[PDB]
Amino acid sequence: GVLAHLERLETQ
Amino acid sequence: STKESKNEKLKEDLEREQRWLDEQQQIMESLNVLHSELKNKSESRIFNELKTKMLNIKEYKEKLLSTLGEFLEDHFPLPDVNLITLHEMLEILINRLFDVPHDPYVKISDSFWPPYVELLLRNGIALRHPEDPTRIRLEAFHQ
Amino acid sequence: LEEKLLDIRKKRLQLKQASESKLLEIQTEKNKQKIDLDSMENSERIKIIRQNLQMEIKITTVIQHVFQNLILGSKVNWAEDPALKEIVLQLEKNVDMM
Amino acid sequence: RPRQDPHKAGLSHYVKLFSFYAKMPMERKALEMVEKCLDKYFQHLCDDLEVFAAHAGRKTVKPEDLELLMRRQGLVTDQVSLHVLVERHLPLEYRQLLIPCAYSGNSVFPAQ
Amino acid sequence: AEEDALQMAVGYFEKGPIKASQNKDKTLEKHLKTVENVAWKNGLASEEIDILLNIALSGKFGNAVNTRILKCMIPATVISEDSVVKAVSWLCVGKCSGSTKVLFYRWLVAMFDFIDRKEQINLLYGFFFASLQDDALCPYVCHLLYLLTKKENVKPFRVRKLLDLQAKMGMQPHLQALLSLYKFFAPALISVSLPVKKIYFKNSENLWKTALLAVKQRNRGSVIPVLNSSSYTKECGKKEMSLSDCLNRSGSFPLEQLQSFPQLLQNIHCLELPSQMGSVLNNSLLLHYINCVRDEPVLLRFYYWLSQTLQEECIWYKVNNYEHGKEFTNFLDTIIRAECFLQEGFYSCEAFLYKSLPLWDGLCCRSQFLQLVSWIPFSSFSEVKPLLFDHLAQLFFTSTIYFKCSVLQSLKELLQNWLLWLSMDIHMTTLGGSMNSVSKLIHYVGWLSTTAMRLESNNTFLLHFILDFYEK
Amino acid sequence: MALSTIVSQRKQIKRKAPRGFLKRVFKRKKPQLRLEKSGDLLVHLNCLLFVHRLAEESRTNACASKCRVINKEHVLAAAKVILKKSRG
Repeated sequence: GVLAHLERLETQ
Repeated sequence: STKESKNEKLKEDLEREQRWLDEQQQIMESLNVLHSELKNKSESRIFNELKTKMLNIKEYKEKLLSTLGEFLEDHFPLPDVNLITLHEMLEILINRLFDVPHDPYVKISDSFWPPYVELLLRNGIALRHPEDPTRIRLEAFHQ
Repeated sequence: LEEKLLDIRKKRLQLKQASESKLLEIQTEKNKQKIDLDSMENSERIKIIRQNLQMEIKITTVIQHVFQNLILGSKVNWAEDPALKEIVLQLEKNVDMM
Repeated sequence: RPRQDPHKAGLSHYVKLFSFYAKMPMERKALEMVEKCLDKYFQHLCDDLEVFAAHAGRKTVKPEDLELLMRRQGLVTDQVSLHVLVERHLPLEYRQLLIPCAYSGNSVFPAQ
Repeated sequence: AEEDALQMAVGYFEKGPIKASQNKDKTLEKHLKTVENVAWKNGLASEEIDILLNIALSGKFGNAVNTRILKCMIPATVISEDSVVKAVSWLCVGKCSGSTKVLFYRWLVAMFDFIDRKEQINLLYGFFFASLQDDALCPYVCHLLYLLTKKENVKPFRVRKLLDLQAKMGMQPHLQALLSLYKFFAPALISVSLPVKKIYFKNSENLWKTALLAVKQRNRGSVIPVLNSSSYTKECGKKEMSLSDCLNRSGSFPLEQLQSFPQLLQNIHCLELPSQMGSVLNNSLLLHYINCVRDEPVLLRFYYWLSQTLQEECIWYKVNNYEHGKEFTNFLDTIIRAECFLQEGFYSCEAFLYKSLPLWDGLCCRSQFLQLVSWIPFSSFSEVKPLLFDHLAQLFFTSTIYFKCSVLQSLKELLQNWLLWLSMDIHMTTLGGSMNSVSKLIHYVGWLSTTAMRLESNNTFLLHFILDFYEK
Repeated sequence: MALSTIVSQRKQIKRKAPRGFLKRVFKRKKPQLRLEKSGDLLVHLNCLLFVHRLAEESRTNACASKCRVINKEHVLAAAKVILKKSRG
């Protein structure tokens, strides 16, 4: 989803 | 990248929603058909039903008892002090079980010769008293 | 994709809204039909026939089991005689559901 | 390559029955003890059966001799007969051979 | 070809044994060879099954000949029920030996599903249950009863029989399985707690495994409670039988029989509710039922259970327990997947949001939390503002840009859900007081967007989400 | 569990009796006599009763002598009375 993608972009 | 992820999720959700819509349409159609069928369709009748039920039960019990008597007569004749038949012993056991519910044990007599008692004990019809084997009872099949 | 999903969800919501009231009225009608017939319980002739029904059911069950055990222990071939086959096939079935 | 003599193979059944009836953990040193007690009991049983058959006046061993022995042992009485113990402790395949039963037109087996 | 030879062989089987001409015994052995060959290549028909079974179980050809007839019994077609009835009668005669009885029982267990009718087989439950006295046939008969057992067959005297058998023999797996089944069918008579799934019935491949595969290739062409029936306290204290079952009325539908969609369609109006409502959370057939129920006791039970579970399983509320971790995330994912269906949200989630929001940091379960925020029932903006939106803005104005994009997506989804639920009410507070709430929400999110654009120094990554919201 | 200690059998072995072993024992002990058709079954029953008596006596002797595991002296003292009681 979009929220999981934002999360994985935040982790990096 | 975010737009690609959004499109993928949208396609997946579209497929899932389509399947759910199909299933819900089926359920609604079935429920409407059932409601229509149900909408399309006095102690005297209750008493008549109870009476015919009792009559059927009595007829079945009478037929079964007659058949059991015929079987016990043609298969187990009088054996050659005198000994009574197995039918009399079974009737005595049933009477003692039904009249006295808390004390259905019967003391073994000379008329009850070891063959028939052993047959009844082996076929699970009768049971010895846990404390003295001289008293036997009938198995409570209705309970 | 969103244009399609909107109409799909709208149709789903309409179906849910209809089925809710449909099932509600069905359930309330069934309960109204069941409770009065359950709580009628007239004591003019039913309280005397119910005990007779119970006693006959118990006696018939006992006789059924006794006959089954006797036929089992007698060591006889019942499949050859159809008259006894009908009995041994009718013995196992229940009595109250007749 | 296991090797088991028939004596131990026969006694293992009663040893396992003892272990099951004990309902308690048992040391391994008691197995040979139980086996020796079983051997002594079998010897005494054979001697008692021999002397009872000799006193009876016949060379063969009949069930009445074993009934008399069990009565002297305190296990069998007039009220609690051998049939009760057979029904309590033995399966159906042995009860069909020991206790007489009638069926199918007063046909009694065994003949008693 | 050889089919006439097969007919002659079965006719000779019908004649009987031979006394003097023992070379005709080798001729019938050649006949058995032909029967084995035809049973291996294509099988046997249904017309000779009854005859061969009756001949094998009659006891005229000896054990050495009857031992292989059951082995070569390959049901290429469906098996009739009268043949099995005659076989059971021949077993009840008593002329057979032990090995042939064991073989017949193993064959009946292996070829159980190949029979067309199974009601007259269940009508002979007593003859199968009575054979449990023999210690040689105990496991196979137990395995057969484990398949032939129904609800009308469990009776107290059979329970006592099983109890005395267990007392005489001990802990046997083939008995433990049957006792567990009897407890499942009658919990008010037997109490059993089995320890562990271990192998109870032996999975010994039968002699017809190469024949099983042949007939298959021929026929080619815990946080959440467990699912259990209602508590046995229903009709616990009863003096007499009710008037309903005396007249054989509808009643109800069992829960274990509900396994497919048509079974739910046929019995949607009458269903058995579980003992614990939480088990409904992971069952689609029960979700379809609770989609349109609107009952007060069920809602109260589900609310209490879900509220207690969310309160005890949280990571930052009322306890410092990070040991849960992915378990809470999976539970929230299941809740979100369930509330996407039913097109509405639960009140327990709203209460948990109102309780645990001031203590949230914004990084633990951002995705699941913000997805749960989207499923908030429609209410006035002035009442729902101080409980949710104040804390949301306080966490929004001091976080990173990804948190801003996430809360913008969540607000867009919330607005979409509110509009979807409001669009259906006009077809049925008036609309004048309802449009003011969404107007205030739009103005609030516009103020948020303006302040965020001023803070983040005009980043296009946020303007994209702002324009995505204004598109809707 | 140590190899010296054996836990009680939760499940009992099949109730089949070793008739051949009893026949061979009775033949090798007293070959001059002949046993009847089913005397071995009565011998097996007597052995079962003897083993039950010995088991209960050893159990009570072990539980009364401050022991949770049956030892050698317990079954020894039990046999010293059971063997004398079993003869007659």
